[PDB]
Amino acid sequence: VLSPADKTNVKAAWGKVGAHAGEYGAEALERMFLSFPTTKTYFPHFDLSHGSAQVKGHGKKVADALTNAVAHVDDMPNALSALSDLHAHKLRVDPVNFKLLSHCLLVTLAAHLPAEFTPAVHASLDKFLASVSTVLTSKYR
Amino acid sequence: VLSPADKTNVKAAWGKVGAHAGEYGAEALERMFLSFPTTKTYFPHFDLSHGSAQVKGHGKKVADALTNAVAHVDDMPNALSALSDLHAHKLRVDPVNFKLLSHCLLVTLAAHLPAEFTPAVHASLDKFLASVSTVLTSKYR
Amino acid sequence: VHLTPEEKSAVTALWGKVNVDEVGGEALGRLLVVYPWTQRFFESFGDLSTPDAVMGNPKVKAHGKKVLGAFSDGLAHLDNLKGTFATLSELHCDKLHVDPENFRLLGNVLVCVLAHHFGKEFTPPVQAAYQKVVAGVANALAHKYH
Amino acid sequence: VHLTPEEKSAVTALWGKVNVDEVGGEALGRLLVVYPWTQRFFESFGDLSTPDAVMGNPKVKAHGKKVLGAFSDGLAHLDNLKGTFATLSELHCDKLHVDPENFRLLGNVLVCVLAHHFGKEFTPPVQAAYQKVVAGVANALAHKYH
Ligand code: HEM
Ligand code: HEM
Ligand code: HEM
Ligand code: HEM
Repeated sequence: VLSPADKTNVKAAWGKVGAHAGEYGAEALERMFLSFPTTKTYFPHFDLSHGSAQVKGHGKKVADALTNAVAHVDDMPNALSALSDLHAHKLRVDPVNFKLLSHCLLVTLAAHLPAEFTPAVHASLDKFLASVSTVLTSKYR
Repeated sequence: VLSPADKTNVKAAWGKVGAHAGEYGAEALERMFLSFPTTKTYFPHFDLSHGSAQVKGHGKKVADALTNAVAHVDDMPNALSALSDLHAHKLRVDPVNFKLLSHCLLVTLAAHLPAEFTPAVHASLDKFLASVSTVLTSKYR
Repeated sequence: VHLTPEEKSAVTALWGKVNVDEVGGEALGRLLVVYPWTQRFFESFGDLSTPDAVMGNPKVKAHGKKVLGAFSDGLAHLDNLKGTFATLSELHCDKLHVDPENFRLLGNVLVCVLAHHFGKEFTPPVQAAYQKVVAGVANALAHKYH
Repeated sequence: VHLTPEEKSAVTALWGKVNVDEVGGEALGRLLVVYPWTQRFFESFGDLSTPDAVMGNPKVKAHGKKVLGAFSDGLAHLDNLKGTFATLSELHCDKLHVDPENFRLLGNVLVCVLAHHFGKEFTPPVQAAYQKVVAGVANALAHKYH
């Protein structure tokens, strides 16, 4: 659902993320692969080693999809309509894996925005990433 | 989401459930308590023993909420609006527990409707109960 | 897997009736049908496009057969489930990389199929007894994940 | 909990820096704040109405302290986590009845709090090393659930 207090918190902390957007995006990725190996099975054609420009380019890609979400939050379904088919229809990504990325995504933000990552905002992002996850796994339900 | 093929499957098998509705409702309940004890913590004022008229009355109550869902499927959120607050705000039911009931609910149906419980319908109900669960845990996200 | 002696009678007596040929295929198939993402692991099984194509696929009925073999087996080794599945654990774990959560999803379908075939005989007590079993196996298989 | 020797250096060196007084409260509190249903178990802790009331509640900071005690403890007994937590397992299991899933949710928050306090020092490798630890504890605590 997301409350106005939530979408205001999300919009602020992401504002603060600024141009490091695509960077934090590649950091979450790298974190997930190292913590949850079982996820690497989706990126064979990727050289998941620390400097991978491939992992980098995808991170930028992930950040942007999240940015597209914050700026259209009151209507994500229609917005991520396309990424839904891709992740659920074509790639068949296990739904569990979204909970694992959302986590490394909060750990990446918390390690970069000590001032903003307050419990309240912490909770707001978690709902946001939860909602983003539901949309991408919508073409399953 | 639920496809037309899904809402047609759901509407049929529930049709077949007929008047045993409130009965199957008390059966799922009993099944959940015995299989997943950790759930009994929500029903202290209930005598969860096999014949409990209390468990019975609640089962009728559960079936009806599910019937209200099938007949208004294209708009559950607004329909279960109220039960959302109750389960999420007032009772604080762990979200995991919805996955455990949805299961005993499919095991109860399968043991009563051998002819209808085909893989296709099996999948449709599962999406239905998944969607019903998301609505009741909506006041969390 | 503790299992009291009358939970034992439940599980046991039921098992000996299970069509150990068809049932194993009924469960792996409904898995791919109800939890699509699992198809990802059996692309080499051929056309898995409709619930029909899946329920009819020979590779499927030929694989569930084995899968049920691992259950029968487990069912007569409750004392030590980890050992019995060490090889299978390792395989599904550091080789295929199946998320342990899918072992629980497979156990639950297996349970639905059993409720399907025995209808009323499969009472709550027999189910509660069998749910403990599916949980035991699901955890032994995910042990190599430590 | 296998843990290679350089994963050991990571975890260890980090731990000795953790404010073992405040951190334990930072995690239990964000738990109740981010996963509301958990409040159900600490109604006797007083007003838990706002993230402020919660982050300020003394019972909270006084309970997380203990909770972190169980981690420090676990951290120096990786060899046997089950034993160390047998008493706590039994308690959270057949007494309070906490769904084992909440042990994983608590481990992950604890991990966020650690990333929060050490910012850049808490690299991916140090996190991957710590994620294994949170998983180990979360499973030892749920052992009595068999
Ligand atoms: C927070 C949720 C996620 C978002 C917002 C997201 C977003 C994206 C985007 C935008 C693309 C590229 C689309 C394009 O430009 O064509 C993509 C591709 C992909 N994603 Fe995700 N993703 C998420 C989670 C995941 C997870 C959990 C997995 C599995 C670990 C996954 C696996 C993939 C794969 C395999 C690709 C294709 C990569 C390639 O072939 O180059 N995604 N994702
Ligand atoms: C399929 C999802 C479920 C539906 C449709 C559902 C529906 C209902 C309904 C209609 C009521 C009674 C409302 C009234 O007439 O005032 C209710 C109450 C309740 N439900 Fe559920 N429920 C579901 C799952 C659960 C789960 C997972 C739990 C926990 C195991 C739970 C715990 C309760 C409790 C404690 C009550 C109050 C009982 C009482 O105080 O008499 N429900 N539910
Ligand atoms: C209760 C859990 C399960 C049991 C008891 C089980 C049992 C088995 C057995 C006995 C084999 C064949 C071993 C052999 O031929 O020597 C096997 C293989 C395999 N399992 Fe499962 N399995 C389980 C869950 C799953 C799940 C959930 C998936 C994930 C979608 C899966 C994916 C695979 C695949 C793809 C193979 C084929 C291996 C090959 O290439 O030959 N299994 N399983
Ligand atoms: C990593 C997991 C956890 C650890 C290490 C842990 C540790 C502890 C410890 C050491 C105690 C106090 C024991 C004593 O005073 O002798 C305790 C009590 C308790 N735990 Fe946790 N716990 C964990 C997860 C949780 C979770 C997720 C909940 C569920 C919401 C929870 C609910 C409780 C409650 C309510 C008590 C208070 C017991 C009392 O009435 O004194 N704990 N826990």
